Amino acid sequence: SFSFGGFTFKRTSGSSIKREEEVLTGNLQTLKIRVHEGYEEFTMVGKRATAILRKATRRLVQLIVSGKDEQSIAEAIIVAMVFSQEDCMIKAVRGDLNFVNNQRLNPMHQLLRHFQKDAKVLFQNWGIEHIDNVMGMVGVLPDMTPSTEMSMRGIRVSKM
Amino acid sequence: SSSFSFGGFTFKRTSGSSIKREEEVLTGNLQTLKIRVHEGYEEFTMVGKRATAILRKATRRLVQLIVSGKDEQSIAEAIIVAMVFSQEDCMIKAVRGDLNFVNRANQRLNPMHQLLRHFQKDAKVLFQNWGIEHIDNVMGMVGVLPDMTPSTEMSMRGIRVSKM
Amino acid sequence: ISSSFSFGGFTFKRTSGSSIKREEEVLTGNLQTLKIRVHEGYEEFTMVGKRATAILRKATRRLVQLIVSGKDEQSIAEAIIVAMVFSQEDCMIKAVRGDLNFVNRANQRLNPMHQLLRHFQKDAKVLFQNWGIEHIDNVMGMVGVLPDMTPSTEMSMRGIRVSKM
Amino acid sequence: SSSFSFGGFTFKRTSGSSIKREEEVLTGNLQTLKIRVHEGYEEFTMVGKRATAILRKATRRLVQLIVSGKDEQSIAEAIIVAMVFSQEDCMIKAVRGDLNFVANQRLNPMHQLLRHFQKDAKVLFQNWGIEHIDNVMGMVGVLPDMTPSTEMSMRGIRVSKM
Amino acid sequence: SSSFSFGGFTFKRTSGSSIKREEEVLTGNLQTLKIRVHEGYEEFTMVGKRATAILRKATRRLVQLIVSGKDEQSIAEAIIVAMVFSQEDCMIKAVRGDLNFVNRLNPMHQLLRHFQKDAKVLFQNWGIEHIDNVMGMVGVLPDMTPSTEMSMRGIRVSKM
Ligand SMILES: CN1CN([C@@H]2O[C@H](COP(=O)(O)OP(=O)(O)OP(=O)(O)O)[C@@H](O)[C@H]2O)c2nc(N)[nH]c(=O)c21
Ligand SMILES: CN1CN([C@@H]2O[C@H](COP(=O)(O)OP(=O)(O)OP(=O)(O)O)[C@@H](O)[C@H]2O)c2nc(N)[nH]c(=O)c21
Ligand SMILES: CN1CN([C@@H]2O[C@H](COP(=O)(O)OP(=O)(O)OP(=O)(O)O)[C@@H](O)[C@H]2O)c2nc(N)[nH]c(=O)c21
Ligand SMILES: CN1CN([C@@H]2O[C@H](COP(=O)(O)OP(=O)(O)OP(=O)(O)O)[C@@H](O)[C@H]2O)c2nc(N)[nH]c(=O)c21
Ligand SMILES: CN1CN([C@@H]2O[C@H](COP(=O)(O)OP(=O)(O)OP(=O)(O)O)[C@@H](O)[C@H]2O)c2nc(N)[nH]c(=O)c21
Repeated sequence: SFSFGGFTFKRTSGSSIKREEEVLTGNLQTLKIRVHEGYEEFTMVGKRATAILRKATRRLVQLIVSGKDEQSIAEAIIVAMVFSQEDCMIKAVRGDLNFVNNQRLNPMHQLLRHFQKDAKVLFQNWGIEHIDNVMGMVGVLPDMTPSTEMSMRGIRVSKM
Repeated sequence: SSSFSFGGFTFKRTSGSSIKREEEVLTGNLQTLKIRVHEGYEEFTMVGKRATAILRKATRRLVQLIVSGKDEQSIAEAIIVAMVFSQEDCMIKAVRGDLNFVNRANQRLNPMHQLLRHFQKDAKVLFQNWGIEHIDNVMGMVGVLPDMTPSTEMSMRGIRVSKM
Repeated sequence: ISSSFSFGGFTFKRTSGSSIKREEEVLTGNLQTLKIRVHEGYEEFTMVGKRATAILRKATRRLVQLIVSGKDEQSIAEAIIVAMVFSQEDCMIKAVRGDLNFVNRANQRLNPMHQLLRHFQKDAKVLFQNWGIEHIDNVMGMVGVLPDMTPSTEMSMRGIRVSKM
Repeated sequence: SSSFSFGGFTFKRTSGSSIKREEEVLTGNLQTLKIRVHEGYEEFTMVGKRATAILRKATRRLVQLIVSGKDEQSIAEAIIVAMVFSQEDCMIKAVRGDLNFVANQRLNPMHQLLRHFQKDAKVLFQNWGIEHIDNVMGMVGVLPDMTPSTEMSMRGIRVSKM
Repeated sequence: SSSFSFGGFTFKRTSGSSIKREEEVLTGNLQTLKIRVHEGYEEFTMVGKRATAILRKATRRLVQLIVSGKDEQSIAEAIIVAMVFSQEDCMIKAVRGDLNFVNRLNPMHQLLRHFQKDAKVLFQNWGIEHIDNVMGMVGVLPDMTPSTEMSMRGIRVSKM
């Protein structure tokens, strides 16, 4: 149990080792981040959203989100994309990362605030996939619009 | 026929049948409820002390409800009970806050009665978010708005009040 | 061309339309992958069995309409089951409970479509109860039919009618 | 009865009621707006200087609108106000670019939306939805370019000939 | 933008208007096409050598088409052009394989040439509807057989 981007995570399944790694942003900035290695399954519980995150080494496997509005769902998705530590998320940063709280934030909270400010490049470069339509699951598009046919890769919105 | 009691009404099934399946659903406050979802078309009469009704229902869907009652408050009580009984998502999503009702003997009410008592205390969110529809003029019957005002032009989706 | 064939104990004869095929992976109600050849296009068929006959309109993974004429309600139900399976609809595939592992007399797996057919012939309750119900118009010579096979002049399983002729 | 002013029109509620729920929604440019979403069926008359209307509305949905006006501009102004007022998701997704309207006082989200669409209704009108209409005497349909039609109309929108 | 040639047909707009927005669409094969999407209700007459038509269209939607033609192939040619021109998602999803046509054609002419070569996937997947009996007009099936009971969604053939 822990906390990240306004969400309480609880690992329900799996495990990982934490490995320090330098990554490179889409503006060619160098970040030192603690990379988690292994398949994991989390419960995410926020104030206006909840999600099930299944996850591997630098890869989002599946996110199933419920929320009280459009914004809250968009928050969970962003948090989960940052949390996954995926390189296409890291490559989607535009400009330099200079966020402050006058103290300088850590690389993960740096990427989190950047995408919370503008999610558009993140969403529009993540990738679309054809969906199956299993029970109670709808797709969400890069413009936050729902779909029964296409979705952002590994991202589902629960209608349950 | 098979009879049961729910929400102060006797239901007797007059058409159709159903199977049950356990599903996890999420309230408007994002609380998990384990309910037995009934699957299939069914028709019921509902008989209470001050109102009666005919209900058609399908899998988590109120198809149609006609209520006959002594007064508007009894009619509302019947609509509430039918809407909860339908197991509809927009009913479940109309829940505000957590559900923690208990009985005299200190036993946690089951999920369906949890929803029932919640909406028996206050049905504003449920009624206002249920859906409104255009209706045809049919003699002997009227539409009803969320504030329980009769209407010959509009009605809460699938809900009618008998003038007989 | 596939305009004439046997399926589920019924002779199908195409009377309108045409189709193309595309091999597709569908997911059952127990998360089992089935490789089926999906027929794309509007088609109309007569179905002729020993105890029932029907007219079927179908499109891409959709039963458009079915009218069944039969000797008894059990035979009528058999025809409805076959037409629903044949339609390749997602709600039929999602109505599968458990894994499908049917075998013939010689010990081979049946193909996916016969896998689905034998499942629903064993028990069609989930299929019928989850298919969808609709309000019908009064049309003389025809009635609706409920999942429990009771005739109805008011409601019917979606797109399904029973002939009184 | 209940009244307020919005977009230069006096709204008077003639049927129905609503409750409010504060929500956050995303524009067609992913800008977050915090709005109070009104829930429930309501009918209003709208009275302006150059047009009047009857509006039916439900939760984030324009059910139907009939407008009577002195000319095409006045009729359009009423349609724009009714679409923004409805709080429809397709209206919010029609927003192009960021909203920063500003006495120098930054407008609330609803007036943010109103001012944007009073400037440029093209995206709003062209994306709203079109429908085939029945012939009803005393009434016509209206196309996005404000041309009257007896065959098609912007979804739920009619112009009175009275 | 109210008078032009497309697919061998002169289009003349008779009602409505549109705006354009450049967008990225995905083919049934996952090939990205950059197209200028026209937004708004418009009505056109289409005049070719061997067929004429009236077309109502909206944002990426064929509302209705009526075709008058000398024979089955000329009627089919007009239907194909109208369906491509409509910019519908189910036209784009009916594409099989990659598009690489050269005279390198723009996206819309890429789509057109592809469906002029093989309309089978497009016609079979377009959608079928029940129809009303209207004298002077018939339905048409994907195989181009006339029908007085069913038709490809929104498509009619004039008997005048
Ligand atoms: C990506 N993360 C992050 N994380 C946990 O998230 C919590 C808060 O993240 P943080 O504040 O950005 O970093 P920090 O406190 O320095 O810890 P860390 O360096 O391990 O990420 C930490 O307790 C960390 O262990 C994770 N925990 C598990 N189990 N799997 C993961 O993939 C991840
Ligand atoms: C939603 N329900 C509920 N219900 C019946 O309503 C009564 C009260 O519901 P309950 O408090 O959930 O009791 P329980 O026995 O746990 O419910 P169930 O039968 O669904 O398992 C019971 O007699 C139950 O059988 C129903 N009966 C029919 N025929 N169709 C239905 O959709 C439903
Ligand atoms: C779903 N089907 C099945 N089918 C035909 O039904 C017959 C028996 O079905 P099958 O043995 O389960 O399928 P099979 O022979 O493996 O292959 P296929 O479905 O690709 O034709 C075959 O001749 C097949 O062509 C069909 N024929 C037409 N015309 N339209 C259809 O939708 C379908
Ligand atoms: C969408 N609206 C807006 N609205 C009312 O229209 C007026 C102008 O809206 P506004 O500028 O957003 O003011 P505000 O007080 O923030 O709106 P609200 O009361 O929704 O929080 C206010 O009196 C507001 O109460 C409404 N009144 C009713 N009855 N039904 C509605 O759907 C709506
Ligand atoms: C889909 N189209 C296409 N089109 C016009 O059709 C003609 C041929 O289109 P084209 O060969 O794809 O070239 P192009 O200029 O790239 O088309 P566009 O306008 O989409 O950018 C052009 O003059 C174009 O403006 C249209 N004109 C109107 N009025 N409405 C429409 O929906 C469409």
